[PDB]
Amino acid sequence: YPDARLSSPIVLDQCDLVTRACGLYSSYSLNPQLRNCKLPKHIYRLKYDVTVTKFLSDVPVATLPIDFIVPILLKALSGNGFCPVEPRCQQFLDEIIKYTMQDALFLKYYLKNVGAQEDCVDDHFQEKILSSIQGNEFLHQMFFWYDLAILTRRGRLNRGNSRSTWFVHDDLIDILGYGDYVFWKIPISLLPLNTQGIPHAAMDWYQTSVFKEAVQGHTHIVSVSTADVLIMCKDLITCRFNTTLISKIAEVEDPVCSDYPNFKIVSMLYQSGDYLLSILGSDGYKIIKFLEPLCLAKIQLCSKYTERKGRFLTQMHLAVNHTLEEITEIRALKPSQAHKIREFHRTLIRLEMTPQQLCELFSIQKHWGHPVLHSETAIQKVKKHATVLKALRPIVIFETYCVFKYSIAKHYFDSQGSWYSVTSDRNLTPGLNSYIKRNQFPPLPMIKELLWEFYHLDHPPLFSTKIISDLSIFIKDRATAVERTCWDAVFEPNVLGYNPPHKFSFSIENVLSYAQKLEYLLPQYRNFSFSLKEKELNVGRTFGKLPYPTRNVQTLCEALLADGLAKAFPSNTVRGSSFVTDLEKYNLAFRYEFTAPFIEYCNRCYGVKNVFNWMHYTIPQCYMHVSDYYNPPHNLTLENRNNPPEGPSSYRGHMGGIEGLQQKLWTSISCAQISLVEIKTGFKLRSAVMGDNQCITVLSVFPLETDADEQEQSAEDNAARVAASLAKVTSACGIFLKPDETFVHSGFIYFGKKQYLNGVQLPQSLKTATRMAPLSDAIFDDLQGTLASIGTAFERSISETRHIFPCRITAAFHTFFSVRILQYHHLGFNKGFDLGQLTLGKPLDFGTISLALAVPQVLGGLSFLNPEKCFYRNLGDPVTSGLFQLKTYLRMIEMDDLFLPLIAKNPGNCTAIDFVLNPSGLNVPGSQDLTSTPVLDRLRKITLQRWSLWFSYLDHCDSNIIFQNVINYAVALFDIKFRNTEATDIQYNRAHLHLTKCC
Amino acid sequence: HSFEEVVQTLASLATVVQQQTIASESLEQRITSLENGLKPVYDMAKTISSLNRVCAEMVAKYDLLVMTTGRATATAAATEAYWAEHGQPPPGPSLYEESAIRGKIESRDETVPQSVREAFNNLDSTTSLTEENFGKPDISAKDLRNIMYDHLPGFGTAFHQLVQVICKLGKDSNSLDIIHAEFQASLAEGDSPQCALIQITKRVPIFQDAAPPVIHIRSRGDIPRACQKSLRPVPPSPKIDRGWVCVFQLQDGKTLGLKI
Amino acid sequence: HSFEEVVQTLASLATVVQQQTIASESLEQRITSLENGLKPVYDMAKTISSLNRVCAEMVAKYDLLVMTTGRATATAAATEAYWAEHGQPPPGPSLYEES
Amino acid sequence: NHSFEEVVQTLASLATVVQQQTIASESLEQRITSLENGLKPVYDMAKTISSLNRVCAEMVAKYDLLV
Amino acid sequence: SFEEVVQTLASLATVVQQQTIASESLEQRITSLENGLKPVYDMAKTISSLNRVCAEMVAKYDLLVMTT
Repeated sequence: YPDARLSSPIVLDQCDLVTRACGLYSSYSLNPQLRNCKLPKHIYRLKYDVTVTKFLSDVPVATLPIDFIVPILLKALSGNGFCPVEPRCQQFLDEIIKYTMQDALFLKYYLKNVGAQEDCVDDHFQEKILSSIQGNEFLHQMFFWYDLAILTRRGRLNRGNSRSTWFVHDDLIDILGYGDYVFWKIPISLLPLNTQGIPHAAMDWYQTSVFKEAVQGHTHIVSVSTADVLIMCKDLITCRFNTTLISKIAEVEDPVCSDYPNFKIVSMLYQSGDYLLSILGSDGYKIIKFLEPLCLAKIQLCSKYTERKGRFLTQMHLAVNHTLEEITEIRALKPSQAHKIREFHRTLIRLEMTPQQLCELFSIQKHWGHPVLHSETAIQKVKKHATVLKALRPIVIFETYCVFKYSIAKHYFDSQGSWYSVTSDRNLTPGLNSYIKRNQFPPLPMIKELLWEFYHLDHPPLFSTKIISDLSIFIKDRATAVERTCWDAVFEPNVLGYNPPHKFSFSIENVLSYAQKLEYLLPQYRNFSFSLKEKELNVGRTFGKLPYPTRNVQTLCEALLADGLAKAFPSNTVRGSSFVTDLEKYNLAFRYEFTAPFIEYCNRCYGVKNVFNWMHYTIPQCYMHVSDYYNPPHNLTLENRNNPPEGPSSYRGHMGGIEGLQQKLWTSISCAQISLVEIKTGFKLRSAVMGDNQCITVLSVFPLETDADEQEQSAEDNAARVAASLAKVTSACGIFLKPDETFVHSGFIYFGKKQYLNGVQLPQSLKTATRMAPLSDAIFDDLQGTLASIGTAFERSISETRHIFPCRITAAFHTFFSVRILQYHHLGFNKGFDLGQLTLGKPLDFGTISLALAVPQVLGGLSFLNPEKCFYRNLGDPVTSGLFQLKTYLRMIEMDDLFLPLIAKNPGNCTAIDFVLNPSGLNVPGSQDLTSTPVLDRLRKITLQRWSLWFSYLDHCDSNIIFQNVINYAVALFDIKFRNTEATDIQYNRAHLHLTKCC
Repeated sequence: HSFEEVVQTLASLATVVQQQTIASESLEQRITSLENGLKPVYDMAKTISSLNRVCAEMVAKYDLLVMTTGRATATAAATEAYWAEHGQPPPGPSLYEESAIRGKIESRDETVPQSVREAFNNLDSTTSLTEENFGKPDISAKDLRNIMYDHLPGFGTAFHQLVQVICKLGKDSNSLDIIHAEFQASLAEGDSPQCALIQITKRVPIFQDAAPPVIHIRSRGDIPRACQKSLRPVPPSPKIDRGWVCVFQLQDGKTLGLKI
Repeated sequence: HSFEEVVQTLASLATVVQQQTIASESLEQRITSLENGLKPVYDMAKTISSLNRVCAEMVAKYDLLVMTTGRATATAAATEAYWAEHGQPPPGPSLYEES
Repeated sequence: NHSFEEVVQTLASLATVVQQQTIASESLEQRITSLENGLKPVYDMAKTISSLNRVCAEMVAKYDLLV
Repeated sequence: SFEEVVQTLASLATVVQQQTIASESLEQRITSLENGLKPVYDMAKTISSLNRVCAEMVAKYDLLVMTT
């Protein structure tokens, strides 16, 4: 069952086989084995295929990489040609548009009924929305790309018959899809030309003379890719359409100033990025990666300017220039191309927008695609900085270990009484015995000379290997590694060249016994395969998969260390500055010579012996490789299978750590280092961490009467000196902090999902609003699943920002379009089936689809978008809100006498087993999902009957005031009342909330 | 008779008591001497607490040093010997004194491994980090020219020549940092990049009373088409602050200059 | 009555002579204890200062020390831990680095 | 005459013996007080030194299995 | 006469017995100093061992790090 969204890294190593079967030449993969390996049983009948042979009867033998062609297709493809799909997605367009105006309907009516509405009412509002949606640059291309996605999903579903081949002739472009592979025939004239007379794409695989006799009298060229680039391109087109529509809609409410950048600046940014990508290939994403740091630097400059406030922007600009001049000198760009390619960052730097607009612009970062990931480069990236020597200062390690022990002791003193009855000799701590005897703890000011004594403290096993009441951590249907005896069984057994001789097929106390006995060092429990990360703009990132017992050990260590430890290091005039440091680069920079004392102390804190140092004992003994299906490690044969050689994508001595694994211990060590810096340099430090970013705030404290100009400068200087001391300490510990990557700011704080400017929230909605798609991963393409995903996206979008209509209009556009896709083109059902005929027996008109799309889901219906949610995300009672929304909707239309025969329905034949599961809900099959004989026929029957449930009608028919929600309702109503009006334009002093004695 | 014997016995007893009195006096003298002689041990307690503190500190430090190091460590002699056979730093961590390895790196006579010196230099790079010069970028003439170009629209405009001449003058006078700071301050104020350039020209103390540079150009083809609208006859006393940027000497001797 | 008085005086004289002997023995014991008790005080006083000096010197010298990593600590520690309990060498094949 | 002088001499001898006994008791009490005063600090010093020596010897033994 | 002599002799004998008992008690109390003096000798002996082990570790340190 192929998916309709991007969820896997884009690897085109297998295409080398396809172009070998069609008699072409393509050097996609860096592994020479694929140049002469035996083709599989499939993707070899292409010699006997007639459609493919006829398709490739007018193209050169030499093909072209798809990295340089995706931006070309993103602009040269529009819907004018002929497609095999019978109901075109563009034919049911106006209806969708109509439905969108129906939320320029009731939503306005709902706000009017509540009392918010708007003081300024303009009659010319509906046609503005109609023109904004109709006059969208990425509208027809979006429909054509969705046609292509439907066609390729249908072709990939079969993959093993005559129905797996499809053809599209879109004006100047030809597309031939065969079983998870796609052939693009494009004109030569579209490709940008190198100064040598060849396309920029062909200079990477062919010499100048070689790519001049291969073409000769040929006007079209062919590029082979997987049926995954279609999904990526469809996603990019959908995201671009969504953001352009949102930007265009947002300006009609308040033309004076909106919270979104524009609908024209984003267009030229897209064009510049596409041109840069077309010129530079996959290597050009190094420059697209700079959209977010540049936006952050621009936001930082939207306040009072200090000499070090503009250092970040200067550093990012210098990095951009160096990267641009580095990946270009080898390439032979034309003089005009060398000037045109310097438009992306040139426009980004010269932007003049409010901080809110820049924060929104920050979100459009994956709109240009993702690079093709090679296992070789991904392996070398971690090998370059995970097996190198480090220089360590034992004094800094000693201070950090002492601070670690001191923090543990302080945490045990603050709670659970006081102290822990040290079972150590009292002479070794001459100066801590005074505090222990008096049952007092030494405060910060004088703990600089008695810090070393904290090394000599001994105690019983403070915590215990207990309180674990969640088995979900031990099994979640994720990916692990195979055993050592059968490790090459992951790779496809035709690229290997040999058949793998070996083929693959409780209790917590047992986990402890397995870990203690050093049984993870057994010869069959050492693989640690790599797997490439999902959609990212990096050159390539990977995460590790381990054998199952060692995975259980890792999860046990994580749980124990998060429960017992890791609580001593929490995630939390006077002027406070702050700076943000990166935590992911720490993962590969940890060596055993530095983490051994901390690990041993963690082991001693429990009754366990050797559980917390599983990684350092087992990782260096493992054989490091990327578990990709179509490219094994280089020079992998049958003879040297038990001891594979070290190739460009393999290595042995992984001395460092791995991202994610043992994260709590490393976070605790970083917090200990921060505390050591705080102890050495007498400033109040507050450190917090969120995933891969650690924000450290330094408080200065001033004697007052110092104005406010020099105060901020002094606070910034104190933060700078604290950052310098922390960099010194960390570098002495073996982890290098880059000086030219730290903000060192005062008001603008960026942390996790929250960016604040002088305490004012920076809106962000394009992160979630632009992800709304008519097709999602909803198990067998459930319509309710897609609708719920769109509803959650709308929830998150309305959670931030202050505009209501952009996201509402986007979701309204997408819901109807998704319903139409599911009705006409369903992957599970056979081709040509109409779900509006198999259930109703009559054409499913606009009336029934519009009526069934507004009844709320909690009432057993299909609506997930109610306006009361716009005021607050947390809803006390979904049922009453749904009843009120349905009542108000049916009151707006002159169809009031339908409310009663619409909510009663027929309760489902279920016992009292689901009433407990759903506290506030109804026992109706319509509100449920797939949470509750071949499986295909059963799934088809459930899908048909569920479709029958919807769109049918007349066939299945102290006090009571929560004071917590009243304030939220009042503030939300006030915000909605005055969102596009000037502060001085408010003519209302106070508002009275009078409730009616009826409910 | 009996009385004489009694008198003799009494005299003997009195003499005896005299000897025990002398013995008791000697005992008292010895006891008081022994009591008075115990002074130094009482005051020795002051110099043992400091020894305890220092020795406990040393023991803690070196115990942590050894326990963080595996059973494979290799001695200094072994480290040097196995450094003699190619670079290949020895298995197991090795201990060096900071000054010793610092002197070792500079003295290129005994072939210190490349990885060791790279790691040592990476360690030392953060030693010279202060409250200042932490996020300070290194700005060169080419980098400053590229930064200024990114704000000036169009190509071939006279302001590009102004940027080139200002970068050359800053490089010559070693004042690129001041120029960049002025440019950034003017841009933060909201002025156009052209306004920032003219403010820098009329504000930095280097530029006033400095002759614009001369350049030899064969023909009018070399100058870009955008600049052709701003060529004026060379004044007798040109001033860069007055507006002129640079002057062109034609191959036939014609005098012509550029003004903004 | 004279004989009884003579006997009593002789017994008293003998007892007081024994008292003399006991007092002399106590004097000798006290003198010996005083002489031998405080002999090594000077040597210990000299030794403590030197020990403190060398200890302070080395704890100060410990700060100026740089440690370079190596690719054998993990394997050596794993071998040590596997030898600590069920003292059989770890099973084949050989680990990353053997020395 | 003689008997009275003998009685006086015996009384004087008894008084001298009593005074000597009292002086000896006072000296014994003074010695006991001195010992009680001096018992503690040397014991504490010896205990500290013994602990420090044991810990240092353990550390050096741990170092020893490295060359 | 005789009675006074007998009384004086009895008093002298009692005083002599009391003095002998006091001397015996004094000697017994004095004889309890070796136990208190032994820790001094033990400390004097163990200072030498502590110095020896410290100097041994001093010599071992120079063998490990290069120094100059």
